[PDB]
Amino acid sequence: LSEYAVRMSRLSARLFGEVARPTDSKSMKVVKLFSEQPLAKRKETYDWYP
Amino acid sequence: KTEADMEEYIWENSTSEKNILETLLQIKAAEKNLELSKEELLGTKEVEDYRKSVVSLKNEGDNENTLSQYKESVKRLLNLA
Amino acid sequence: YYVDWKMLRDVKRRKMAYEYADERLRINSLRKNTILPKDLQEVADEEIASLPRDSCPVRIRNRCVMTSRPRGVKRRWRLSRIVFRHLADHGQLSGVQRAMW
Amino acid sequence: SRYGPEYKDPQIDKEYYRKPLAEQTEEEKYERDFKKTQLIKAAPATKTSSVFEDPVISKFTNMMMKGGNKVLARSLMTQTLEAVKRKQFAKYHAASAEEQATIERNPYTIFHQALKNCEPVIGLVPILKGGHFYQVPVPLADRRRRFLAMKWMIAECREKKHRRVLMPEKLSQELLEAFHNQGPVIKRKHDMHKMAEANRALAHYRWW
Amino acid sequence: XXXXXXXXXXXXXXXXXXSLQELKTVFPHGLPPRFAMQVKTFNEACLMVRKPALELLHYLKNTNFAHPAVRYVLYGEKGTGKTLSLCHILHFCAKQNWLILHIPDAHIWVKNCRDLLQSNYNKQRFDQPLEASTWLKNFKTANEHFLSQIKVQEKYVWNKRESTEKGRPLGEVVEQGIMRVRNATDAVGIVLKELKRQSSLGIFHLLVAVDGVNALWGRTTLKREDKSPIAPEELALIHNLRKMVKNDWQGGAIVLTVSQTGSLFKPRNAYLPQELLGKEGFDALDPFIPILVSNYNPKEFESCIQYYLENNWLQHEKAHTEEGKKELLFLSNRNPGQLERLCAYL
RNA sequence: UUUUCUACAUAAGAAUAUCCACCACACGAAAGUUUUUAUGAAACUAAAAACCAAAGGAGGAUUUAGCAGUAAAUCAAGAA
Ligand SMILES: Nc1nc2c(ncn2[C@@H]2O[C@H](COP(=O)(O)OP(=O)(O)O)[C@@H](O)[C@H]2O)c(=O)[nH]1
Ligand SMILES: [Mg+2]
Ligand SMILES: [Mg+2]
Ligand SMILES: [Mg+2]
Ligand SMILES: [Mg+2]
Ligand SMILES: [Mg+2]
Ligand SMILES: [Mg+2]
Ligand SMILES: [Mg+2]
Ligand SMILES: [Mg+2]
Repeated sequence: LSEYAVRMSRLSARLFGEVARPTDSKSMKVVKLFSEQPLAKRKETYDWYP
Repeated sequence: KTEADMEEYIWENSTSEKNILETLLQIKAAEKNLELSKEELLGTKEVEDYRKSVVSLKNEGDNENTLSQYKESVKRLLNLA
Repeated sequence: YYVDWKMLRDVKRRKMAYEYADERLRINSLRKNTILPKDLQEVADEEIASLPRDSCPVRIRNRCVMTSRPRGVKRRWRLSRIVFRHLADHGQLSGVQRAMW
Repeated sequence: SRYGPEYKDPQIDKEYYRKPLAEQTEEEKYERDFKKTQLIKAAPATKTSSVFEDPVISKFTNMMMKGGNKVLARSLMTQTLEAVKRKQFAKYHAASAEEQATIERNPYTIFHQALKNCEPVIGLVPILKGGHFYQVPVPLADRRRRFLAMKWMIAECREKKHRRVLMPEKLSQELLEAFHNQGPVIKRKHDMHKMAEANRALAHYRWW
Repeated sequence: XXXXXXXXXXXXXXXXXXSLQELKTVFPHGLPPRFAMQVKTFNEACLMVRKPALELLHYLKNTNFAHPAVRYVLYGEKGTGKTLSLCHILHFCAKQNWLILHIPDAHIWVKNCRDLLQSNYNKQRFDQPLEASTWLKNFKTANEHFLSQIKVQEKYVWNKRESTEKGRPLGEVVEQGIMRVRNATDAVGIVLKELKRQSSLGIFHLLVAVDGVNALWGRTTLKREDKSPIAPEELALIHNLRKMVKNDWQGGAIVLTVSQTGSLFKPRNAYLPQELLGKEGFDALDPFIPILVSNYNPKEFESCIQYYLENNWLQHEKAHTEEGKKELLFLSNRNPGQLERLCAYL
């Protein structure tokens, strides 16, 4: 592992628009969480019954 | 930049370069030839055969040809015919 | 009329769960974060604990929409096995054939 | 059984095919064979035309395989043939010229011999009469007897070893002792024979 | 096939023999186990000579001891015969009365060590007494004459109550490292560095043979009680042994070998030097002579069969036909290690 | 012991129930105690490590299944 490697990583991610600064496996769930459609909102759920 | 980061094996500042340098150091010290230049050494056709052979061995990888080039270059380099 | 009372109950839990969806989402975000202070997270904890729990997602139960049966439903048709088979065997379900191989 | 009764067995021996010209009824027979447009089975993967194939060794190989391991059984057998081989070389070089003429160095001949010698002549079947089961003397067909020998060798060198002892070794010992008839396997064959001799009267009971 | 001693060119694919005392003398260390079987079976130690063995030996004939240490490499497919083509060299130049430093499998160092001892004398290096002691005990019987001759110029401390001061024969050092086993490794490294120091003199003609060099820079199985894996760096034995391949010195010759069989973390099929050694290995290994080792050619093959028939080791009836030859040829792809096994049960 | 481990795909290296005071180890912990993590509003749920290592040493009467790519062993996927 190098610093050049690290800076390239940062560069790439901040380019493609993914996570910027180093973050826990835990906290990433927040990203995943807004990045989705919350389960209760899915048309396949709330509109279940005619 | 780190030199392990590269996509090529550049002969410049290589470890193979240092190793040959020491090799020809001991080769001159054994032959009682007092001529010492990194210029003189690095210039020779032999060190060039090794440039090409090791650059091709790192970048192309393991091959029959490539080790025949390694064979010949180290052959002439170490005086084995 | 929905076919059962159980259905009414779960219809309502669907409507609830659509209602509060974003409160839930937003609050839970802080709650699931290791970056924030714990202090925030305790209060937020009390906050999702606050909102009506008939409005929580896991309290929802897929049923057979026609027949109301709580288990045996096939997700794709939202039907109980009995009803599904019943349809598929008059041939009223498209593209479903009795499988041989 | 994905073969209908229409599919007859392959005959895999090459010596048969290369040299037909001196045999009339067999010429007639294999003519009938392929001319019949006979659907014939894809030859098995275990059966090969290898000059080195001994069917007896194959059977004994199989009967040693637990689960689906051909690899492992093959290896254990290989190591047994090997083990006997080297053990007999060791007996050879440490011996006197006379015994050098005596000793069998072929692990294969040693194997066919140690099995010929372990096979029982008669065996028992239970007969129900008047409420009691009598064990009665039955003459046996060869293949059943072969099976009994092999089964016995395998069961014997499976069961009674001390756990630090590998299979191929013990198996080799039992093979070489059964060669000289002094081995436990033959004790078993003999207890068969004795049990048959004690019950010989009851050989009336058997009706077939 | 006819022979006298190791070095002859026209004798390619002929049977060289050695004695049992020659064998206990030259290989106190391991001989390849399959071949130890061959020998204990046939009462006769027998071998054939190959084109790479010839090549290597002729390079060893032209050697200049004024020149820096020269590296050689034997590479090839699994069971392709590259460890015995090391021993050819071994007993040749041991009959030429040289110093023979032979490590049969480096891999036994890197893997399966019951006792990992911690030594901070060397700043976090681990010593492996089990291996050290065995290696020394073989090395004793290896070269006896040379052991009383070598006079080490150093001061060395085994214990607070134990020391040896300069002017001592080397055999003393060795056997004193064997007697007290806990420090055996330290004594191994010491013997090593002083061996390389004394190689400057004309008394030392050093053949350093390490089979399974890949072990040196490879990734290691052994682990600390924290479950943390330990580098090849962290091993006293290895750290000291890399120093012996370094080409810094005169009078020596290093023949090396890249194994697949004993290795760790490498795939089964990789016989190529750069793979087995990897970047660190290849790089730290400097120009060397890459000697390919391959299958028996037809002549060597019918030679091997000749030899096996000669010993009546083929006990199958039909083994004598051209049929048997074609079978064993096709099943083995005429590979030395494969044919060995095909004959064992035949 | 046709076993167990690591490498690894199917040629390897080591371990191997008794020495003996091992600084216990051979198989066998799926069970428990602890810590995490997954889910979830709610852990009582699942998984993973660390520890611990027990009964078990091939099982009475009697019984189940299988006729070939089957039995047996091994691996992976889906439904909810
Ligand atoms: N006759 C003969 N046999 C050899 C020779 N080299 C190796 N062998 C045999 O072939 C087998 C394979 O050799 P080995 O060097 O151990 O192969 P490796 O596993 O790739 O290192 C060994 O068991 C030897 O007994 C040789 O030069 N002559
Ligand atoms: Mg539910
Ligand atoms: Mg080898
Ligand atoms: Mg093994
Ligand atoms: Mg558990
Ligand atoms: Mg325990
Ligand atoms: Mg017990
Ligand atoms: Mg029954
Ligand atoms: Mg689902």
